[PDB]
Amino acid sequence: STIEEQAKTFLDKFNHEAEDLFYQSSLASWNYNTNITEENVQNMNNAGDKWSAFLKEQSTLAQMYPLQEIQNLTVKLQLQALQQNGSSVLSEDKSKRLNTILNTMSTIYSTGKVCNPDNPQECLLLEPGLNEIMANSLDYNERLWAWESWRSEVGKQLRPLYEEYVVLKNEMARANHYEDYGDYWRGDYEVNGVDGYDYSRGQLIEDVEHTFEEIKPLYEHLHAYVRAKLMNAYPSYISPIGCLPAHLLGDMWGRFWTNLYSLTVPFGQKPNIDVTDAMVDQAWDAQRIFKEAEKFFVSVGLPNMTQGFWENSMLTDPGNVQKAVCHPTAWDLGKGDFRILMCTKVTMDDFLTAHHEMGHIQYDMAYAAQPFLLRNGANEGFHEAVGEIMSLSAATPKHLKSIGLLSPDFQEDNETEINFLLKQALTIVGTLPFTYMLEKWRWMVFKGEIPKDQWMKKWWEMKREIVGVVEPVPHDETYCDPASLFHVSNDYSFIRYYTRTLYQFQFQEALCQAAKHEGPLHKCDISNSTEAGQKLFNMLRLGKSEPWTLALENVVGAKNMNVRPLLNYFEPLFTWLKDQNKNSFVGWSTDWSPYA
Amino acid sequence: NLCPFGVFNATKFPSVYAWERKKISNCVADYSVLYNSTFFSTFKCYGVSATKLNDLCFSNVYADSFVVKGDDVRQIAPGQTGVIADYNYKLPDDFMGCVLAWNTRNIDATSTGNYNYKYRLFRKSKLKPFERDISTEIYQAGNKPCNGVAGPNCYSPLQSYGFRPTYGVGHQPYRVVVLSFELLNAPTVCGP
Ligand SMILES: *[C@@H]1O[C@H](CO)[C@@H](O[C@@H]2O[C@H](CO)[C@@H](O[C@@H]3O[C@H](CO)[C@@H](O)[C@H](O)[C@@H]3O)[C@H](O)[C@H]2NC(C)=O)[C@H](O)[C@H]1NC(C)=O
Ligand SMILES: *[C@@H]1O[C@H](CO)[C@@H](O[C@@H]2O[C@H](CO)[C@@H](O[C@@H]3O[C@H](CO)[C@@H](O)[C@H](O)[C@@H]3O)[C@H](O)[C@H]2NC(C)=O)[C@H](O)[C@H]1NC(C)=O
Ligand SMILES: *[C@@H]1O[C@H](CO)[C@@H](O[C@@H]2O[C@H](CO)[C@@H](O)[C@H](O)[C@H]2NC(C)=O)[C@H](O)[C@H]1NC(C)=O
Ligand SMILES: *[C@@H]1O[C@H](CO)[C@@H](O)[C@H](O)[C@H]1NC(C)=O
Ligand SMILES: *[C@@H]1O[C@H](CO)[C@@H](O)[C@H](O)[C@H]1NC(C)=O
Ligand SMILES: *[C@@H]1O[C@H](CO)[C@@H](O)[C@H](O)[C@H]1NC(C)=O
Ligand SMILES: [Cl-]
Ligand SMILES: [Zn+2]
Repeated sequence: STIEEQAKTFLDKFNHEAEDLFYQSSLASWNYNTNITEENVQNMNNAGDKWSAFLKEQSTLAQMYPLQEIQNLTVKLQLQALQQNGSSVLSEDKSKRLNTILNTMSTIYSTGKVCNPDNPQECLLLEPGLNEIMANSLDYNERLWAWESWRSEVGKQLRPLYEEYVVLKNEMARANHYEDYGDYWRGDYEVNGVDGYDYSRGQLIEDVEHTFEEIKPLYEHLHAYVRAKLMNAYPSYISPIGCLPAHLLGDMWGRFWTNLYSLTVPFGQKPNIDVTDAMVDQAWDAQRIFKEAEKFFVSVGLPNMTQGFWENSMLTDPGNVQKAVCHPTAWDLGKGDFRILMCTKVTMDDFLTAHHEMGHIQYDMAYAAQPFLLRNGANEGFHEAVGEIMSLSAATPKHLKSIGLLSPDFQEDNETEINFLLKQALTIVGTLPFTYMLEKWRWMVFKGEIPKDQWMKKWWEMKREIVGVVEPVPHDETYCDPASLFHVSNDYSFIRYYTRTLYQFQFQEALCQAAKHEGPLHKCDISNSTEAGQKLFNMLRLGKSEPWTLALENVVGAKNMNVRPLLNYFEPLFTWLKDQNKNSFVGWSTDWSPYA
Repeated sequence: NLCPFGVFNATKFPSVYAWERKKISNCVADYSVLYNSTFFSTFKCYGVSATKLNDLCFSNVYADSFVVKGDDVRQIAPGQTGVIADYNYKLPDDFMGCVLAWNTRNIDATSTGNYNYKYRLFRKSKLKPFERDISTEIYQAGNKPCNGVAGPNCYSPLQSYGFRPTYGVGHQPYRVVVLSFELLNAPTVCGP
């Protein structure tokens, strides 16, 4: 038998052996996230440790096949994934310490609380206490306190751990034939083997930086306008030419500027497309929200949700008698099991998020026929893009009116559509410089370009230069403000959110053209469009068997990401911004700081 | 004498790799219990009509029964090339009969995981039509011998379904009954 023949029957034995163990590990972790007890927290580890022990057993058993001797790329793809020595290439004491600091960082972040010095008996953690302050408070000193306390209390606790977290994770990547841990993360976009579609780990840095400069005209003009509106909310606090204080951006880090809409709305006189009270007047529950989302995907040619989905999903908080993890998630346990975990309230944000999570399941349902190692998105940014194009079509006023949430007499002027685009810009385009600057800092730290004596110094130098944001109080090298964000202290890559933001508009522009939509790209609804549904379904069923260069090309016709569809979405808003910023300074000074 | 179709209402069905066959000799057949019943998930016939079968005569009838996965029921048909058809239960291209299947998740799937129902994942050469293999010899996938021990390129040929009630419909246990109709030269199952 050929080495390829021996590897195919090995993967056949693995896929059937792995699918059963993965299901027990996934269902055990479901019973914990929906029923946090002591039996279920140990069953999650018992079923989780057995999966990891089985995976390492299959790691070395897969390494007995020389990767160059295999010609079938589908089996060659699965072998390289199994032969990844991963974090087990470290010695036991290094791997046990790495797993400890990864758990300790995830602990003091989720359980870290700061106490009000004015009211010491009222202490609050990030969610929902500190996040509510950064989202709604209009007091400069109150926002300054919550912003600094989170980075001085739990941020400093993460500083010595993150230093050991970098050196241990770097040794893991350099042992697996990578440059640094950043090079290890960029391997998710790497394509090697397909002629005409190859893609290197350095091509990611080149492609995101070349496309980021094409976004600067739109972000700088929004930054100038938001600065002008923020000056009216915090007078004598923001220089008309300087950067924005980090604690006045709408959340703990300024990742999204959505909460700045109350201060930056172009025409607050117009009626607010907030259908939260409208959903209540129709006596909606969480079932009604998800049953309506189910109706959406069926109208475009996709099937209903599985019978087990409506039986096993947790669409409401099971009360205070049984506490669960209320983070909205879409579960793909395998073996035909598809669930959604979401403590849905009767609001509009949970309505749109229900379409995002159900989009993930439609993606999970499509590639279910693929082998086990190929049941995933094309890259890390494909799932998030597929989920957003669902809420994009479900957020247009014509779609919201046709459902019954908005009155059928809503006049879609050039003022209500510019208020809508401004709200979309605060979220979609506001996070692009925040995401790149974060990953660029993490890329340099792993490459050693940013030494420990200027970890935080180079961090805030890039905040001023790249993002146009200045710290309200100076931070020395004791802080670890990047680790004060969830994805940084929990060992999650962040460039996935940059790529998914560009992907979702390439996807949206392609489907809306097939949906026979005529108006602006921001007014498109792909509902009732089976033409766009089958066009997208050709992508989700592909999974990871084909490279992302092909999967993206299969739907939009491009081997790489493109910033043009994103600029077309906000083009009517871009011209309105340039009209406002004629008597305002466009750009920021990297030397202004709210102190001396 | 009435034919003993009440194979269907048997308590335990065999695994697909070790399916069982019952010969149905001289008896009057009760086909009407089948075509007036939406109890099955498939009920697909080949070579003979579902209603014209009442007034027909065959030499004898053979009832093959086993249990297969939901997504594997499609392989119980003439001209299928799946894992079940090639390595567990093969139907001839000239098959004349009816395949029947009904969902049995509540009785064949437990929360702990019912692993009794097994199937053959590896086998040298496909099965002849209506052939059956029960050998549990360690399948040798490489070129070095397996000495009755498992390891690299030496896998156990039998794999078991992990039938559980929370699986999707495509992975729930379905009991299958493959009724085949034989015609040779001699006269025994009628209903004119
Ligand atoms: C690389 O290996 C994979 C896996 O062995 C190959 O995919 C397999 O290709 C065969 C055809 O050569 C498929 O067989 C077909 O199965 C369907 C089942 O419904 C049947 O109806 C057809 O009559 C045919 O027998 C097989 O399904 C398919 N496997 C998967 C998982 O899709 C692939 O072709 C190999 N690459 C190259 C270039 O040969
Ligand atoms: C294409 O998508 C649109 C977007 O929802 C669908 O429009 C809505 O369709 C429903 C039922 O298909 C309509 O409900 C009906 O409302 C009338 C109101 O007078 C009521 O009398 C009926 O008993 C029924 O409840 C809904 O009104 C309609 N939306 C609007 C704004 O008219 C449309 O059905 C889709 N096209 C298809 C599925 O072919
Ligand atoms: C919450 O988790 C527990 C186990 O951690 C679930 O099971 C209970 O387990 C105990 C211990 O054997 C039994 O005595 C109980 O009868 C089980 N059921 C209940 C309702 O207590 C429990 O079912 C989980 N809760 C829910 C709502 O699923
Ligand atoms: C994994 O590590 C082992 C030793 O730790 C080594 O022998 C093997 O070649 C490595 N495999 C890969 C694919 O790097
Ligand atoms: C989805 O389920 C509803 C339930 O009433 C049914 O009417 C509809 O036909 C189903 N559609 C599909 C595609 O399964
Ligand atoms: C099996 O029993 C049920 C009721 O117990 C009956 O309706 C059905 O006809 C029986 N099947 C056969 C083949 O006799
Ligand atoms: Cl920060
Ligand atoms: Zn998501």
